[PDB]
Amino acid sequence: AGRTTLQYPATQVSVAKNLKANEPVSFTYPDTSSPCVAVKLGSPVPGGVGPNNDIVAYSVLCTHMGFPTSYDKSSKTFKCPGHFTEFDAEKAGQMICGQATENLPRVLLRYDEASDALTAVGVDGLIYGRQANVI
Amino acid sequence: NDRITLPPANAQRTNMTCHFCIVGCGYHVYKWPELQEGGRAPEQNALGLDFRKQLPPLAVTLTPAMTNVVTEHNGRRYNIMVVPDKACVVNSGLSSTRGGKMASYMYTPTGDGKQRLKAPRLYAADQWVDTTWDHAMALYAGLIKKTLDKDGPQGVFFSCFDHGGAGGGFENTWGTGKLMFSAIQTPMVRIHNRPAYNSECHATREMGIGELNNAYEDAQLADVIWSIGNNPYESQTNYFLNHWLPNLQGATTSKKKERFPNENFPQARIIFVDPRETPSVAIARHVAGNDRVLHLAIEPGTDTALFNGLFTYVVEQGWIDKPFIEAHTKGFDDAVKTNRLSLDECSNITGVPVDMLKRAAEWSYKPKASGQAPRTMHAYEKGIIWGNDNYVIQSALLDLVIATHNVGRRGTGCVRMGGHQEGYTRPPYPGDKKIYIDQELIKGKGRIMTWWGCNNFQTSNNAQALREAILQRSAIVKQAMQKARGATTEEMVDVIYEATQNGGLFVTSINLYPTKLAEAAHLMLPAAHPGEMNLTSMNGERRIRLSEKFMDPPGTAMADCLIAARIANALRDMYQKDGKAEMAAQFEGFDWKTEEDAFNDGFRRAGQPGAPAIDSQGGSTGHLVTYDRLRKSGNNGVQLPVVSWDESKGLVGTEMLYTEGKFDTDDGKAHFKPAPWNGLPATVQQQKDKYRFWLNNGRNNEVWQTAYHDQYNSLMQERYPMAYIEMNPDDCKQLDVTGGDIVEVYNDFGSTFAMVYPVAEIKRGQTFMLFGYVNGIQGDVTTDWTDRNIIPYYKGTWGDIRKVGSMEEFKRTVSFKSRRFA
Amino acid sequence: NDRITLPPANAQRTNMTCHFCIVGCGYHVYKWPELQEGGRAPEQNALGLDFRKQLPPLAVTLTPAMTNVVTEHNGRRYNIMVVPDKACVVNSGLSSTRGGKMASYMYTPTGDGKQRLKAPRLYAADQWVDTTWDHAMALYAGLIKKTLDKDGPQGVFFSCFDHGGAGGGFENTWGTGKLMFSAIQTPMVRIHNRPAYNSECHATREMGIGELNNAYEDAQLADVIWSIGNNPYESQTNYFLNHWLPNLQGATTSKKKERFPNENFPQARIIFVDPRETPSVAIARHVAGNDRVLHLAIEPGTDTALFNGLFTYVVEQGWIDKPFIEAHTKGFDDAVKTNRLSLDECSNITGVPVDMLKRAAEWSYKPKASGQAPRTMHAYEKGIIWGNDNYVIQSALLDLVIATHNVGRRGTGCVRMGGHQEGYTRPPYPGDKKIYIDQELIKGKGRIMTWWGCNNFQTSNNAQALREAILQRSAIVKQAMQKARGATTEEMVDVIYEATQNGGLFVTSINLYPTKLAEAAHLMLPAAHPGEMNLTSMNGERRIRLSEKFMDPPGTAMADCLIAARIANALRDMYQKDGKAEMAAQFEGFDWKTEEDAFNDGFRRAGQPGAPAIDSQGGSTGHLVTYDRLRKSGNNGVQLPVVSWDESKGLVGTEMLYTEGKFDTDDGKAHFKPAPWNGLPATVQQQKDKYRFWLNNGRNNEVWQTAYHDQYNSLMQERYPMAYIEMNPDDCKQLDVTGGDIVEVYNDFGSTFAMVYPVAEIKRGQTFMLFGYVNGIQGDVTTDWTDRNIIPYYKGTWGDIRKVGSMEEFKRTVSFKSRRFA
Ligand SMILES: Nc1nc2c(c(=O)[nH]1)N[C@H]1C(S)=C(S)[C@@H](COP(=O)(O)OP(=O)(O)OC[C@H]3O[C@@H](n4cnc5c(=O)[nH]c(N)nc54)[C@H](O)[C@@H]3O)O[C@H]1N2
Ligand SMILES: Nc1nc2c(c(=O)[nH]1)N[C@H]1C(S)=C(S)[C@@H](COP(=O)(O)OP(=O)(O)OC[C@H]3O[C@@H](n4cnc5c(=O)[nH]c(N)nc54)[C@H](O)[C@@H]3O)O[C@H]1N2
Ligand SMILES: Nc1nc2c(c(=O)[nH]1)N[C@H]1C(S)=C(S)[C@@H](COP(=O)(O)OP(=O)(O)OC[C@H]3O[C@@H](n4cnc5c(=O)[nH]c(N)nc54)[C@H](O)[C@@H]3O)O[C@H]1N2
Ligand SMILES: Nc1nc2c(c(=O)[nH]1)N[C@H]1C(S)=C(S)[C@@H](COP(=O)(O)OP(=O)(O)OC[C@H]3O[C@@H](n4cnc5c(=O)[nH]c(N)nc54)[C@H](O)[C@@H]3O)O[C@H]1N2
Ligand code: F3S
Ligand code: F3S
Ligand code: FES
Ligand SMILES: [Mo+4]
Ligand SMILES: [Mo+4]
Ligand code: NA
Ligand code: NA
Ligand SMILES: [O]
Repeated sequence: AGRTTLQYPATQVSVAKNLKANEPVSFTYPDTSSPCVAVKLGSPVPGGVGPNNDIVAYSVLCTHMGFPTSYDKSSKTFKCPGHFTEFDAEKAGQMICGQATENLPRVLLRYDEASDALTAVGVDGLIYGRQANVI
Repeated sequence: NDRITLPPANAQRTNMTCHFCIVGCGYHVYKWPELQEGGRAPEQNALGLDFRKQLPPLAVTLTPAMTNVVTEHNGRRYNIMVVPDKACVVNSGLSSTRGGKMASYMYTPTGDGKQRLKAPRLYAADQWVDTTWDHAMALYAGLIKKTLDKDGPQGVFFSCFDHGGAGGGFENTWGTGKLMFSAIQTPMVRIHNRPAYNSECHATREMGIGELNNAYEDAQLADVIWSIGNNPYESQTNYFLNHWLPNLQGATTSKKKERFPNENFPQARIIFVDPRETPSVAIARHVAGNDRVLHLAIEPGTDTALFNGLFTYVVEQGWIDKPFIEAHTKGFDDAVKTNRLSLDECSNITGVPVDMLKRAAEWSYKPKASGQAPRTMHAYEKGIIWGNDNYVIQSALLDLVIATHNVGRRGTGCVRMGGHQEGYTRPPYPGDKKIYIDQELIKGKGRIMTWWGCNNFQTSNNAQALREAILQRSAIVKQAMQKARGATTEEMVDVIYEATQNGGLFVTSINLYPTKLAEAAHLMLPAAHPGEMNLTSMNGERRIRLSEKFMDPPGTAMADCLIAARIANALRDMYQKDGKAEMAAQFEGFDWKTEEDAFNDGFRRAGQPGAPAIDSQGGSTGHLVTYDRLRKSGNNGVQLPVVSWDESKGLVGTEMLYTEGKFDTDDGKAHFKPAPWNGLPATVQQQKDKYRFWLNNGRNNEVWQTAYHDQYNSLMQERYPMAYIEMNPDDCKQLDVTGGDIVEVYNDFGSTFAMVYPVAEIKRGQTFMLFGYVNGIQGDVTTDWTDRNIIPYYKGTWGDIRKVGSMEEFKRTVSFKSRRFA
Repeated sequence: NDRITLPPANAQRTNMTCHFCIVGCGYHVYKWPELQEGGRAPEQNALGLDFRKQLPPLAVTLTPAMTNVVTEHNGRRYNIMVVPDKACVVNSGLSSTRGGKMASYMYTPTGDGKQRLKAPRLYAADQWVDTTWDHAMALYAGLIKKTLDKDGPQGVFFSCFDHGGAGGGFENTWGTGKLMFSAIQTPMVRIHNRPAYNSECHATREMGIGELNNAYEDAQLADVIWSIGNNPYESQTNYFLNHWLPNLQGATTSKKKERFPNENFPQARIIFVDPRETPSVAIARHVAGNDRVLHLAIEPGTDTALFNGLFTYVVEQGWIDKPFIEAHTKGFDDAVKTNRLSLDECSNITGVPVDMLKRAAEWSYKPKASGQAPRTMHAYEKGIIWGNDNYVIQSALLDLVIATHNVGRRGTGCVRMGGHQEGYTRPPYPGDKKIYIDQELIKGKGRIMTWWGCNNFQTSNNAQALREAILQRSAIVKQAMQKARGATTEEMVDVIYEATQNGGLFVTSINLYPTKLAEAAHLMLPAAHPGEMNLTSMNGERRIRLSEKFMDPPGTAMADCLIAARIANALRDMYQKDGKAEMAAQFEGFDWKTEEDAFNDGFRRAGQPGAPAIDSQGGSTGHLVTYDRLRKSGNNGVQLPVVSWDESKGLVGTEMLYTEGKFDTDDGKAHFKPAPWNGLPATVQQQKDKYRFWLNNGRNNEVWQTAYHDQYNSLMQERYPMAYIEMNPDDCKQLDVTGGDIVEVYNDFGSTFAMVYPVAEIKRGQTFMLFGYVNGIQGDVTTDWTDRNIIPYYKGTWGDIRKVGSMEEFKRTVSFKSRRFA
């Protein structure tokens, strides 16, 4: 091979200006079995993208035992119904409380000013239930 | 990152019990050469899972934190993968956040375990250096010998683990206890979590009920579970998750009905006695509904009043087992008189409304329609063990349980939830008095103090008084050592001993890590944890398992029992050399090459012919357990005591204690005890009189104990860079603090520091601070007060709070969002 | 492991000078997102190297140690690769083992830098805790202010770097110097490597010859190189490798001949003055043959006698430049009289045979056949700088050099080899006396002491006396702090100040790491190193380079110059608040947002109109240097002083000093000095009289300085788990020691510990211990003795050796094989 990196796809999510503050968008990345959310937080955070540096994206599969987590708009967290793990959308998937041993994986977005496009280009962290992010 | 190396199909697999909490969840350790891997096809990897497509929920627990690469003493590198056993009855494949990190917290030269103690460390007056094991033994044994010869055993002090799992277990408790008690014969010994040689459970034992009297299956069969002074989602996670919650969800109903065809089983309910609304309360509400959870949010320290009012009420209603009382108990009528308290009085003291008191009794004790009393499991932990008068609370609680026949019936029990695992086998304690060891040390007693698998700088009650005294006394020895040049070991022993006659104290720590004890220690010895050694221990239902060795320790790190043998043999050799045959004989019986030898000498000898007096949780049938028999048992092990063994059946043990109504007392009866309500202790009341906040304290789900591994984990330190204090938002506004501000917390006992964590569920004038931590030690503000058996009221202290300032970096990186799930 | 991620073709590339030694080798830092990589084809990676097939020798320097993955403040992950620049003139693509590790020693959360200081740390009486920057400044500035108001500047102590490279450089020396000298105006300041505010080079500077007077190209043009008190293969690797060895190999002969058409150039030769046979001696013999190397293995401390004998001889033979002496020098005839020593007396003192003395003069000073004196570069370092009377040795050596016209000719120079890089720009020192700072501290002076970018617990002379005193004084402050409860910052300042009136000392460390200073420090502030900041510095031939920022510091770690500005602005604010406009005005001039601002304020203002007095290595043309101009220059930079600049030419600088015979003295002449031979100092002689072994000390090739990074590196710790002492094998046998035994080394000054390293080349009754180390501090046994300018004779001590015992682990894991290549 040579290669030490996974071959991630480049997947269009949307243009940034279509996202409303605190209204999660669903997409799949890096394939149709990996559910993800992108959300405009409404306020800049470290590593947020877009015009207001505030768009973040995640794998929604709990890194404990893999249940799809749900985005809570009031707390801006992802909550797992399995064993009650909760992840902070504003702290790069930091576990607030729970049984996981890994932060919620971040979907890396490129933001292109010229087109206003958000493209999913990678994952930081390992998605639940996978030997590698790219199957 | 973004991939994992799978275990090959033919990978080596050993059994490991979780290093940490009481639950004792079962895990498998997969070990294979670094340059090999498994295929994604399910039959081409050791997990048997299909990694050619996304796995569904519950199929696995597997993250990079559950993997490592170890370097063995031969220089060869091996992948390890430490994952929960799906077929273990304790956890059914669940891993907590704490156990899930075991792979990461194995020793590797570059990982989280990189700072593991690898050789003896010596503070040579003015600097840390390595030294040899032989020099270390010469100095340490030399000192102990000199102290024995001149002062007797009363000059030699220990604080040592008495517990199970990692840094305890049957091998290690025997080794240390044989050394301290049979050989050295010192009474100047405290325990890792309490400052004398005592029990947490004097009252319940004396009333004839050992504190681990049921099975985890009992939590499945109960109508009602009480969690008293107990945060079990955070503190006993997988017992709560795998046993309690299935009951609350109705998954166990059909099993109750199959066992008891003519008994009604309503939807299960749960009662929490805790001043604080915890994650456990929140998650119980989420799962069961608000209508099946009662949070009895008592006033701090009022548990005795609570139970006396409930006992009085169930007696007055006749919601008691009168045939049980008459046949199997003693002292009931006395306890009715001494413990009498009206629900009105109870409500005034506890702050719990009378309606809630009545409801808790109705759910728990009133006959069901089919005629039978509810099966009510009463589970308690440190909210009452470190509560307002440990002995009296247990007296009050057990009286309620015994009168309601909630011991010895399936689905019942009055039990410790537990802390660590258990693994006690020791000679009897060689004194006839309880001794408050920290007070002795602070008063300038003792020549040599050994901390062994504990760190009381972080975990003593009145910890600030302790550290002050120990640092100063350690300094005297440091100062005296530095005048030496070119001294032999024997001359150095005389230098140090002289310094201890002028207030000094020689301090040794036997540990995995330097820890804060390195600030005072003169000598530190490297130990080995499970997987670097074989180790036996039992969980909260007395289920003994063997944790199999699968890798080498760092450097010359040794099993604690073998450290004890090393010490005993050094002492014996010194005595033999000095012509002191009688003294040498006391150090016989440590001819041990492996930890198994400690198992054979202790656990397996208890109660056998020509054995010395041995106090073992295995009992007198412990000899039926061998390492090979435990191996064959798996992570299921056997519940102690073992009742039979043969080749065809395996180990057969004991599910529940006291099912025939024979208790552990002189007459076979359970004994009721008087439980006076005398308010808070005056020392604690004085703090409450002077200062504004109740300084509650205890566990965080993610942090283990003194954070001895967690302190090296980048994720853990990013999450909890400092000890946090949960405060009411309104109290916060009054102090102009928010999330990520640092505060001083202080009283007459001490001053410490915490980062502010606003928590809506905290009551005004109440707080909650993480205990035991590496940055902001909570214990500085705990009082010196202890009950009659020298059990501290660690949860009983008050203090004021002052803003230091805003830590902008904490605000940038730490979540202050809610840890109570809804 | 077994692979590397290549940098993509378009990866970001910045310039970086090596963090560590004087040579200042040029590197490139490749930075790129973690999930990208380069292809193996040479045009598809940033290196331009063909990784489709094996690379030949010399094609690359690339290991996993030269790679890392950093996590930035935005949470994003980036591959980095830190590799030598092939087109840099200094190193021509060479990397030493020390610089080769730079990538590994960049800050990452899980790597070797994991314990980097990331926030202020406070010892709050009895425990370490985090604190805020504002609280830290309130406490630190508060104390400084209190001390200024009550005691004046003489209560405020520093030991601070004056050097270049990482933990130094022009921005940083300016920042610290402006703070200490212009603002606080304290004279109670020492330097990182010496205990007063002085120079290593008083004599040579006062004789008119600054110590960095040539180019590295001069080592290529020389007939003869002297290496005096200098182990340059280990201590100045790539100058030795890239410049010295090519000369010895004949690769530079044709360039000598092209420069000098009418001059003979024999094969180059090399002379080492060093009591010890070092790896540099061995490697020189391997490269050049035994017949072209002279090891003058002098008796310790006899340098002055050596040079006076050579000077006497070259004068008597007439192997001197009489026209040079007459036109360009003063004091020759006096020096001939005062320095007169016969070769027989010289031989008796040095132990060097007369034939070897004569040969060294013959190689070095006797005219070649073509008429011209040999081009003899005289290179010296710490064997004489920390030698027997710093001032007198340089006087004697320079007399020889000046008489032989070995300054100012190409292929010559009397130069420091250097230690760190250089990067000095500071106000004048504000006192009129040299003050022995360690002695002052030991005697109980000062309220507050700051260690800034240094660790004198490991590196002071008489280090044991120092540590003892500092720990005790620190303890008094700790004891006073602990009685406080609920005190404001202002009250705490008063409590600590009071403790310092009763013998206490408040200790601050400004550092990358806790270090051993954490045993005494009350406050620790996090600094940032090159790559986390921009930084300028120059090497041993005055070549100034910019090291570019490419990554964020850990947490709130800051550039030292910006920490200084923070402190200055805190003090200014306090004075403005206190209504003291004049005192506030002293803390003006630190309105700095980036390190560049410190560069503009210091280096670029030296000698400009309206500037205050500034002592700068840039001189008065420093304003011509800008960060953008250095960027355009590359890793080649410019040799200072700059002579011209324009857009078309770039920076044009200065190759060699003194080529027209104009020296830095009142009259433009070089000045000879008397150099009396007085034997060893009585303090050192008393040690030699009482004890057996000469306790030589200094550098190991692989270990950098106090092992601040290296202590965390698993390979370094496996190789050198403990400081080693090179011992003669016959002396070893006499003491019953071998490789991996531990010994105590001791004298009247102190006691320390080392692992035994048998070395055949060590002379009987002589030893060599690694200096500065994290396990076994050598400096405990160095004396308090200093020359007239308070320069220690660190290389001058004697002591005895006692066996502690055999460290089995060292024997199993550490190589004791020979480090002298043959
Ligand atoms: N304020 C307050 N104080 C409390 C409590 C509280 O609720 N509130 N709780 C109390 C309780 S219940 C407890 S359990 C104590 C805990 O008090 P400690 O017993 O002091 O704390 P641990 O963190 O359990 O101590 C384990 C130590 O042993 C080391 N270690 C780990 N494995 C081994 C091994 O195999 N061998 C050896 N020799 N060392 C090993 C660890 O590195 C660490 O230093 O704290 C008590 N203190
Ligand atoms: N996550 C995690 N789990 C662990 C540990 C760990 O460090 N981390 N440590 C283990 C050990 S050794 C132990 S001892 C257990 C302890 O586990 P628990 O005892 O379950 O945990 P704690 O947080 O010490 O305290 C329990 C509760 O006591 C309450 N409390 C305080 N004062 C009173 C009072 O007067 N009365 C009553 N009724 N309640 C009161 C507090 O609000 C708290 O929720 O946890 C074990 N499990
Ligand atoms: N016996 C004996 N003693 C000696 C010598 C000897 O030959 N013999 N040699 C002497 C010599 S030549 C020297 S140079 C001294 C060295 O004495 P020191 O200067 O005490 O030692 P170094 O290791 O250079 O110290 C650098 C320190 O600064 C920290 N540091 C690194 N980078 C930075 C940064 O960017 N900022 C800040 N603020 N801190 C930083 C490091 O972690 C470390 O603590 O030792 C001297 N002592
Ligand atoms: N690998 C590595 N290189 C470094 C450093 C490091 O820590 N590691 N530190 C850097 C610094 S700050 C400096 S100052 C330089 C140090 O560079 P050097 O001075 O080159 O190194 P040292 O090992 O201190 O000492 C040089 C020699 O002095 C000899 N010596 C001892 N006593 C005498 C004496 O009385 N007379 C004579 N003539 N020689 C004597 C010793 O035998 C030794 O070989 O190295 C720099 N480079
Ligand atoms: S994994 Fe471990 S920490 Fe307790 S809940 Fe289970 S035994
Ligand atoms: S790589 Fe660094 S250590 Fe010196 S030889 Fe070159 S500057
Ligand atoms: S599957 Fe999500 S918290 Fe367990
Ligand atoms: Mo406990
Ligand atoms: Mo130096
Ligand atoms: Na304190
Ligand atoms: Na010492
Ligand atoms: O415990």
